[PDB]
Amino acid sequence: MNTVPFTSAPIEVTIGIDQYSFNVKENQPFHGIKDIPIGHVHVIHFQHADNSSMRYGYWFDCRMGNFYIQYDPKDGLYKMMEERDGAKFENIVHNFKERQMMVSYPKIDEDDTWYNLTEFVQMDKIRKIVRKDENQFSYVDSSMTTVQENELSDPAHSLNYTVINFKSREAIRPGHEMEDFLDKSYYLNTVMLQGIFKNSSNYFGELQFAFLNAMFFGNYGSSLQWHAMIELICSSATVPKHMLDKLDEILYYQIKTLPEQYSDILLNERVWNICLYSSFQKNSLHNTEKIMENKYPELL
Amino acid sequence: GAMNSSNYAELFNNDIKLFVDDTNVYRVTVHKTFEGNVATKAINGCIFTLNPKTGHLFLKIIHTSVWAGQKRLSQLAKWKTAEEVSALVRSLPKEEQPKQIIVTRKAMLDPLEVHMLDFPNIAIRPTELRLPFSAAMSIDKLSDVVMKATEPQMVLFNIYDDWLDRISSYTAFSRLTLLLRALKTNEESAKMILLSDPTITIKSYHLWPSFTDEQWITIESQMRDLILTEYGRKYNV
Ligand SMILES: COc1cc(CN2[C@H](c3ccnc(OC)c3)N[C@@H](c3ccnc(OC)c3)[C@@H]2c2ccnc(OC)c2)ccn1
Repeated sequence: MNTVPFTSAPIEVTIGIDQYSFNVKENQPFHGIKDIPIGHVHVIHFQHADNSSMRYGYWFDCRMGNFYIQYDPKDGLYKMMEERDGAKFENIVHNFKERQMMVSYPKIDEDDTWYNLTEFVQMDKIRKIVRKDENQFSYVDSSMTTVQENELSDPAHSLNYTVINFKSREAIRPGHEMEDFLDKSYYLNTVMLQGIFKNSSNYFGELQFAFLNAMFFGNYGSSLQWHAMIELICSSATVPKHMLDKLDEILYYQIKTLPEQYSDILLNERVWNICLYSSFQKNSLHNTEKIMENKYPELL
Repeated sequence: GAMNSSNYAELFNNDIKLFVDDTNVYRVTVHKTFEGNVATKAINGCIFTLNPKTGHLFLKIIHTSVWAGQKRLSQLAKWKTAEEVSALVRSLPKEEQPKQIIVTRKAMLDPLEVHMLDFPNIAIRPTELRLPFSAAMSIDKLSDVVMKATEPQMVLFNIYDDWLDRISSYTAFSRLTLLLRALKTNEESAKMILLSDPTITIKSYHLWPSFTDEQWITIESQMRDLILTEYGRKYNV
């Protein structure tokens, strides 16, 4: 179990760690988060009490270094940083635990939610979507735009998701216009899985990362990407059977963890009714279908 | 954007554009089987592709053989239409290719867009207009060539005959739409109106009678009267 210490908490802020969040008052004695489970990526995010706009946060993996938070009063935000000096870090963390000023990552033992939401998410893949290679952690926020979004403006601050476009040459083979548009199996299986992603685990990882950026930051372009990767599978007649079963589990926990009062903007009516009720895979998402019906029967 | 009564005169500017109507591509009679079930029998169809500027009617004849052994034929018909329109554009020299294609039914948008992926600078547009192009098979010469075809064909018609020598594209288009609207609402009376006077004839390469300017006015008036009456009957007004 690892620790993300905080230098101080000078401004009133709602802090999140994965699917948990805590309210911290201006200059409240707060020096970080302990007992963070090793073996998964994590995200630590922020919403200032004064500006409900711009949620922001950092994706990180504690196996990849020692990381801490410090408020920057010039740039006006809580910044993640890496401590290279291991002994300086152990000592900061020990002093803060001894004075019991750290909150404990509050994992229920029976609960696999975070694992289920991040099963396929790798930090090495996050870092290729969020390009900033001088740091081992990745910044994301509400307003960042995606590469596809930027085609239709600052590239350093883009989310480099894989571009999916059903009405593109990449998606439609010459001579197979109707076939490839009504049955996206060749685009899913040959172009994306074999060509670009290499395997389904990387595909599932980007899909999972997109959903989480949409949920935690209200990032609209991540939400477009998530729905797009769902719809590409649902609109393929020919999907490996292991992928469909895993997709059903993935979507189930995403739908289970979503804030109930956010389903209006985060969930796209057309994609879901199509995937669940018209698509080739309308009958392969039993669990996802059951939780959507019992929880958002209005959407459908 | 979408084409409507506000941006109507755009059809007659000097940007090449085509209307595409797919209503008569897939045509069936419906009949009873020996066992008392219902089956369809297809007949020859056509894509109606019209330059509203010159009068060119690129009529692509859709032979019943294109449906043989195929399923979901009303959906295929839309893709076949898009395939044939795209092939036509490819066959044309660059300076003859349209800058816009306006489809009369929105279901054609995605099939055409997909088939035209190679022409990113051709705009594909729907329209809010209720154009009467479905009535094209009420034009005797066009119906005849479609029904007699024994193979796929493309026949180039001048749907304005020689009108542009005397009137503008705008006025020619309005005359065409008025004739087709009349044929669509009451084919019998519409055709009675056009052929009542045996002294008026149709030029061998032309679709409509040789009316003088004043006869066209009388005809155009008779066609309006027809279209209004039929409307009273329709609704009870
Ligand atoms: C591929 O196009 C064609 C066209 C036709 C032949 N058409 C037709 C046409 C007209 C009427 N009935 C038809 O009943 C088969 C076919 N359109 C003609 C035409 C008219 C105006 N501009 C035109 O183009 C700008 C064309 C032309 C034709 C044939 C015979 N006589 C003509 O006389 C001078 C002219 C036949 C076969 N192939």
